[PDB]
Amino acid sequence: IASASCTTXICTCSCSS
Repeated sequence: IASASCTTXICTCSCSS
């Protein structure tokens, strides 16, 4: 349901580093 960079259906994924 949350994180950064890491799913395919809700909306987060990745984005830096």
